[PDB]
Amino acid sequence: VNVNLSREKILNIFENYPIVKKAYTDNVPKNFKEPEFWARFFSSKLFRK
Amino acid sequence: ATLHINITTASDEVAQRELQERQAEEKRKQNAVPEWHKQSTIGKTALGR
Amino acid sequence: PADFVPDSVSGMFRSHDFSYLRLRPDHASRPLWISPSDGRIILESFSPLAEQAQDFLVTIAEPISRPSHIHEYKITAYSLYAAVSVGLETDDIISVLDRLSKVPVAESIINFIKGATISYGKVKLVIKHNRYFVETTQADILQMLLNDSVIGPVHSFEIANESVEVVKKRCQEIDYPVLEEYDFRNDHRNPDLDIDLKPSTQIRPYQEKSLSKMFGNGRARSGIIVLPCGAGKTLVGITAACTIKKSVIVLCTSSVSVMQWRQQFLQWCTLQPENCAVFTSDNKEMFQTESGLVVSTYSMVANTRNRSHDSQKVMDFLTGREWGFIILDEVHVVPAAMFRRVVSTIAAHAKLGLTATLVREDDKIGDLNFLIGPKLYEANWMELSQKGHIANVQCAEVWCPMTAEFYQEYLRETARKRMLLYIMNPTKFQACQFLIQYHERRGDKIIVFSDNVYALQEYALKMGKPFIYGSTPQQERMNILQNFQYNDQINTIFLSKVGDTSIDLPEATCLIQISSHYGSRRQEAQRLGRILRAKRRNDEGFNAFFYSLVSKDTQEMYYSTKRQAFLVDQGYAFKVITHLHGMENIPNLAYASPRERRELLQEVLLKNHPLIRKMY
Amino acid sequence: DNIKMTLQQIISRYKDADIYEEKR
Amino acid sequence: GGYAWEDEIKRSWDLVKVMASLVASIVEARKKRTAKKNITPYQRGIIRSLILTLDCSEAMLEKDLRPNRHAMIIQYAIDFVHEFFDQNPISQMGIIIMRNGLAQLVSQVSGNPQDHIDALKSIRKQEPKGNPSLQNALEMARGLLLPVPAHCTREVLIVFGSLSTTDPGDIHQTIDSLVSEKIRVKVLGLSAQVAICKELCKATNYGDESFYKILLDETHLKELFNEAVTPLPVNKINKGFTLVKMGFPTRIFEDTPTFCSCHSKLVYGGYFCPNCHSKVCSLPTVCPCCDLMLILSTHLARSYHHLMPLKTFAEVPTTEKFRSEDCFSCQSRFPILKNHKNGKLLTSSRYRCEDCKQEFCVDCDVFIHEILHNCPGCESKPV
Ligand SMILES: [Zn+2]
Ligand SMILES: [Zn+2]
Ligand SMILES: [Zn+2]
Ligand SMILES: [Zn+2]
Repeated sequence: VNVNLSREKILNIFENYPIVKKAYTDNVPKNFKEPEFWARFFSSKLFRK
Repeated sequence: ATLHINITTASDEVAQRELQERQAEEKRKQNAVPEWHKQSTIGKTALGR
Repeated sequence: PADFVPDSVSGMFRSHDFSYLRLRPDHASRPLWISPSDGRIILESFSPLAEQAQDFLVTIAEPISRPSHIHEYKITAYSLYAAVSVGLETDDIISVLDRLSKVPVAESIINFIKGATISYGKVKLVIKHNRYFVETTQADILQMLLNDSVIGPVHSFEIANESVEVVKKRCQEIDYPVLEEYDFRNDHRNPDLDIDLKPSTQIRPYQEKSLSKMFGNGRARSGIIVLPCGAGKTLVGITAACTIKKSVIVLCTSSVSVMQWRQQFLQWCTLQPENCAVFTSDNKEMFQTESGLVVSTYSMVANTRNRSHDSQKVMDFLTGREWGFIILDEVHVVPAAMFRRVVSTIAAHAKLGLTATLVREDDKIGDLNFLIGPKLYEANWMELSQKGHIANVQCAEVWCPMTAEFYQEYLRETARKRMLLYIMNPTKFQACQFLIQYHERRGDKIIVFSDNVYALQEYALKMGKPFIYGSTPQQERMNILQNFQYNDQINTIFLSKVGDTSIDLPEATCLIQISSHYGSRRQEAQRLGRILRAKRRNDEGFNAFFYSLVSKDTQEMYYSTKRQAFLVDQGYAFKVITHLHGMENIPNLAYASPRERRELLQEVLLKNHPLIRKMY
Repeated sequence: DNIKMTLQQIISRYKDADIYEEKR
Repeated sequence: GGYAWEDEIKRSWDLVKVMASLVASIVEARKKRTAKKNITPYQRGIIRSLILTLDCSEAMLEKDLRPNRHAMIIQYAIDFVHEFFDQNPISQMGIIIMRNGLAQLVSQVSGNPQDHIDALKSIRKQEPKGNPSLQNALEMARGLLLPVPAHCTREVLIVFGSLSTTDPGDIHQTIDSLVSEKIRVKVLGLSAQVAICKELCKATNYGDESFYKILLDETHLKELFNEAVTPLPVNKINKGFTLVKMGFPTRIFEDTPTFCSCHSKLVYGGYFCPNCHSKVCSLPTVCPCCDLMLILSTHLARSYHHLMPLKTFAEVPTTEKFRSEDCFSCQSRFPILKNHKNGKLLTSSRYRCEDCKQEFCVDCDVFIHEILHNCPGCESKPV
């Protein structure tokens, strides 16, 4: 299954959901890359909540 | 089972929208009326080898 | 005549110039023309008050033809019979004919209406414990029944069970027509059934219209309802069984139709399998309940051959059980010699004749009024095609020019060998090959019909395609069937006369007709009903395809004109094709060389004591 | 079954990351 | 207690149940003209700056208007631009669409009909999509109407067929800004009465709720356009009573093509500016040398007629003695049009004018009142 992400959708996720941007700030530039981060989030329960 | 994501940087959306429209015209051509149904075959030459 | 002088141009009408009928001033709102010569009704669909006119005429008349603009209807005896059975009196009908027609209704038309409509419902046929009684409300009709006295020992007399059709035709040729109307509401001798439609089942408006034609006044009326294949005539049978709620027997042409109909009862209506039963060769066990249901084949009942004791006991049970309803599926085979007797051997109150092809080469299709009853409902093929109920087929006629050597040998040949020659011309080979090649690239499932075994085998070995003729094994006819259904590598099946009748086949959107069984007007619509069930119907821009590949300057046009006469009576248009775009640039060529064509020509020409037991 | 679910998920993520790096 | 089939036949033939036909239509004509009997010269916005806001959304894909909403609105907007430039030439027009959540200005504000028609036919090709936002469109209109002078009226038209707006900020602040900037708003919705559009039309147009209009059928939409071409009457408290400096250029005639001051292209014709002797292509346009509103007499001529609205022609009573057998402006014989001998004389087709006492027929009335703007009876009077 494939989901298509646009940059505007990423910005809407950041503005509408500060928890995702909060994880993005201390997760992406430090440990793992952005597509890995988004796949982890999409496989996580926080996305479901 | 598996999760695959696709991230666009707001610069490649034209590619898959072009893919969508060429798929649409491809299925339109595949569901199109054939040329001998929409046109009269009387005046043209007879069928052969 | 209404004091109208004949004109110099009126001499070319054989007493059919109806200009003496005076034009009404408010004729613009009147959509009808009434011919006093034969009762033919001319209906315009574009005029105002069009839907009132069309449903009024389908209540009172048989549609001769229904094209787009002007519709043709026939005022007959049986349409008036059905109208007055469902509750339409004479003077009301005459008044609305006068109101809805431009020309005034002539005296001959009113005389015909009053003569046909009156004296109806006088004689009535009832069944009392598997014994036929004709009942008359007036006593002197018994005395008028003095010529064909077949009496066997309120105003009633018993009839012999095998002479009931003779009594019906005798009553039809006299002005007192026979009536049968099962009042299941007032019937208490036969136990009712708990059969009812499942709440998940949806019914279409034309099926409801057909049932309202059948179940009009308040009684179950015996008659014929014809619907397209895929329109759900089986659903109409299920719903009629659920409406009558009496014991129902179903006669089918094939055992596969028997099991399919049993599946339809088990799926669409709330009928338990203990209330459903099968009479076949393998299956003869029946319901033990006081009233149930059985599905069987026509030659269960009408076979005169030496049968099993089990089948003997079964048909004794069927004769000894009084039935309230029979569903005679594919009623066009009922006027056959054995199959006529099944309505007399099986005493059933209501007889519904369900079919899709109400046409025969002989004239016995007209006798189904005596066998079943008046014609109830005609389904408009174009109306169901445009609203997405049956498929939009493109009927076509591919003209194959007859080759020189083949025609030269063809002009001195005998008739059976004439068919054997003109079926195997190479131009039809090339046309069929190109059509298969093109429509296979369209993602179209193709069923190619050819009745001759040699023809289908030759084409299938020429193109490397599967073929199913009569003596193929049944497991092969299932494996190849599922490969045509699901394996997209196989999209072409060459099929015999076996495919014309009821055998289960996958859905196809293109059909090719190589050979044919003369001008047999039933076969073409049976073939077309296979394509009419196409699943791509709801897609916009979809067009199913039908091809009748004919050989030019040979008997094919005679036969095919007889074949398409029925279809153009139904309204389908066969666009003629004399040229295919692709012969000049086809990749693979079948019989392109003169030597290969000549080889095919000669091929068709050459076609036609306990110890001494070990001793022997 | 559990370890294959975990490894297929993490290597699908890593392959998506590698594809995204290769495209950029 | 039975099934639907086992009841009765529909009896559709008996369903149809069956000189004073003149009055049945002409009293409807009196009722239609009853709403139009009130007329007085309203001071209206003569120098106009209209912003046509276009919905370009998934709601424009709805199959209620033929063939979609999008094509009919874009072609009716082409028609609207053409007729409005034919009736209000001195105005300056900007076209904007609302597509994909951002207000896309498709053409700058200008006095050229052809460029706006080109923009409309360019947008005609594209597919309407996205969630429309009003507040973006009103903020863009606020931006583009900022260089509009005080004499020129700031006007905005919206065709908002959607029912919900998803705005980035508070739309009420934008409404207050538009009211503070004296920008009058008329909204032409297509589906229902959206409350924010109702409040916008009420607040921006000084408490008037009659500027939010919803169509009923195909023809009423063109009715909305062709009474939307009219100049809106200004309120009494509006004081923009200024003098506007503009000149009258003369049509230069030369067999040598010369560079026009607007386009730097070779045009044989031109209009030399009276202030600075600069040629332009089209009129009415501003002079792009000294910022002078170059005009013709025809452009103000097109706008005189709003300032002199003709009083409605009053149809004479049938009982009173008719002045003449024929009409005044076309001398068609007035039809006797007697219903019957007992039906007597009704609907006398003579339309009197109150300033001149001259009778006119129905065709003369419906010609003099919108195509002409003078009464020939008022002119034959030797005053
Ligand atoms: Zn220029
Ligand atoms: Zn200047
Ligand atoms: Zn006039
Ligand atoms: Zn006047």
